[PDB]
Amino acid sequence: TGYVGLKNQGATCYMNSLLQTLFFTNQLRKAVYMMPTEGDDSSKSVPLALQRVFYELQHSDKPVGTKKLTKSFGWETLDSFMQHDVQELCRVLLDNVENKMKGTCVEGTIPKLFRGKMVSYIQCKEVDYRSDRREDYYDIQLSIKGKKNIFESFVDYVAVEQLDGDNKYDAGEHGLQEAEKGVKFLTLPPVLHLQLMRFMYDPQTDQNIKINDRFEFPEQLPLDEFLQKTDPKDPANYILHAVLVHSGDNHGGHYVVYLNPKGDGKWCKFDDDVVSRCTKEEAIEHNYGGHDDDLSVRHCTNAYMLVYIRESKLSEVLQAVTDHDIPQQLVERLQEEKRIEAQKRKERQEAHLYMQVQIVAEDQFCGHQGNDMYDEEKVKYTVFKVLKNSSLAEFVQSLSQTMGFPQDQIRLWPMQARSNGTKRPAMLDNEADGNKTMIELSDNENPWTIFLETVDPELAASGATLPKFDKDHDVMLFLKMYDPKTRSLNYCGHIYTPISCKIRDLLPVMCDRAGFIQDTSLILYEEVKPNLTERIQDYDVSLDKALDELMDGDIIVFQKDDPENDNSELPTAKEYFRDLYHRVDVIFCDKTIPNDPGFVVTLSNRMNYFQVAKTVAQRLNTDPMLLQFFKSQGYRDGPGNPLRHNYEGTLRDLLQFFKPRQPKKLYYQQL
Repeated sequence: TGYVGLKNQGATCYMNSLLQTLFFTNQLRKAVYMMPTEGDDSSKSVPLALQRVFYELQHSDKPVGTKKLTKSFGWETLDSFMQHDVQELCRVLLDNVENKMKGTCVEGTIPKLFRGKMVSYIQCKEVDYRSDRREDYYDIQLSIKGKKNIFESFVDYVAVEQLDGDNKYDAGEHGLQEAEKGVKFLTLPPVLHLQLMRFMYDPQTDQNIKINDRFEFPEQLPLDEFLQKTDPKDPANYILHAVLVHSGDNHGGHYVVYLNPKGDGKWCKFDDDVVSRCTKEEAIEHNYGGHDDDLSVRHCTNAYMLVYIRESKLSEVLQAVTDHDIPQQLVERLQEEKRIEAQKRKERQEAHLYMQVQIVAEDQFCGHQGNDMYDEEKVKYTVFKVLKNSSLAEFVQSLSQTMGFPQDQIRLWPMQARSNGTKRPAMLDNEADGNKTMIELSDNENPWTIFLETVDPELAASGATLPKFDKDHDVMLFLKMYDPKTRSLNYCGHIYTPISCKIRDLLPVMCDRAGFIQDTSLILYEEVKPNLTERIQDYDVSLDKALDELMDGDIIVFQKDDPENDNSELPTAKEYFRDLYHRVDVIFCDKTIPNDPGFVVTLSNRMNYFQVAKTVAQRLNTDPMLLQFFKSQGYRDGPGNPLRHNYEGTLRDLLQFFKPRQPKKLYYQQL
């Protein structure tokens, strides 16, 4: 189209429609370029922000962005726009530029184009005391309700008011005299910003409604019959320039603008990033209004602001803007702003197409007391920066030197989370998926966690190569030894074993692992998932029969079969996993106390309101009845509605809002 558009409106609203209107106000644009803002802030200067947008709108072929602009004047809030409107934003920018041009060569450019002279008068009936109050104006507000065209609404604006019915002019010494209060014009500015009162408020309630009445406006607007005195050789004939339009309603809509940029009759629809040619009827007669289907919504389209230019001052306002009209100080600065921005994006494109893989060693598995191999928050990984679509062989090659281990004495066991929420080491061969990308091997997982099996250096130096693993008939299992006396879990490494191998044949290995005698009576459990720890019934059966759904990364927890186990808190390993599942440290902070540190209490997830309150009251040396707990929401972090004392559910239900990653915390208060 030649003219470039502005990037998509994101509750920007009318700002774009207004920017284009000001941008194609050529005489204004030239003054914008001639502003000393080479020493201002790069992200807090409104005039430079405009100079950026105007420059891009003139040279760029890509949809011009307005990020920088919204940050410069605190309207970056996603709702702080309908609080104001076009006439206000236009006053914000222009009075910010006018303020920033006082002293420059283009001093007072804004009043020359937009400012006109207006006189409000008050003439008494009996006495002859007038009130010639003279004011300037940049924007003219017009009435819509009951109006058919501009010619009517303009008369309504200059209509003579009467003051009767207990409403009388406070003359002072003459008391309350009945007078008039109409408005008259002295001069009409070259550029007329006429906002239309279509968003009148609705009392009551609430609070603003849009008037879709059919209001007309001409392409040629003679206004020489509205001044105090006519002016020959300079009639007030105005030509339509900009038509700002809205589709929808007050509480939600879409903004576009029909512009006549060189004022030649060639109109263009500036719908955001899509600039297109359009007819004159499509820009004028189609924007009068009339349709009022609340159901239909978009589209019920009509204009809310118009811009006219004086026919005599038409050639000067829409003056040709050459590229030489922009100071090199301004140019070179914006060029470097983008050179830094373009370089940054290149880095961010490299922030993409990259995945980091976390390597965990088996030394982390040692000493773990929770479920599974390791505690997610306590584990220390070895992170690597990997190409997203790098081959599997390239990763292994890079891992060999960075770890100081041979490329043959290591095996990579990927960590895949199972269906029942247990992240266990999966299997993946080196030569099988060698020519495959990492992002498809991880299956769109980033970051990716992989367990690294390394040969024990105590044997490697002596001479020991890492054994071969047959994916078809071999399975890798992990072992854990439980000591009831200490009530703790002791890690016993892992072992490769045939699938057809009986549990019985694996028993001498377990005894030697934990430092026991051969033919020692043991009790074996399978750690399936937390709080589930099924016991192996028969020992003289294969691995495929004993463990349900036999896979690589399965855990077998064993313990010494001894009558002394009964003489302890946690006899079996199954009971141990029940505590770890039921026990939970709850933080109880007082509601009335600001920033209360609180106190932790060890409870069970199967405690009802009674058992919970009884324990907390015991912790606080008081009667439970004097405690009022509150239903919580972790994310909102604020105590919701108070908790009744006849609550049937348990503590588990009250903590469903809290992720396991977060410390549980309930709120209370004293009665």
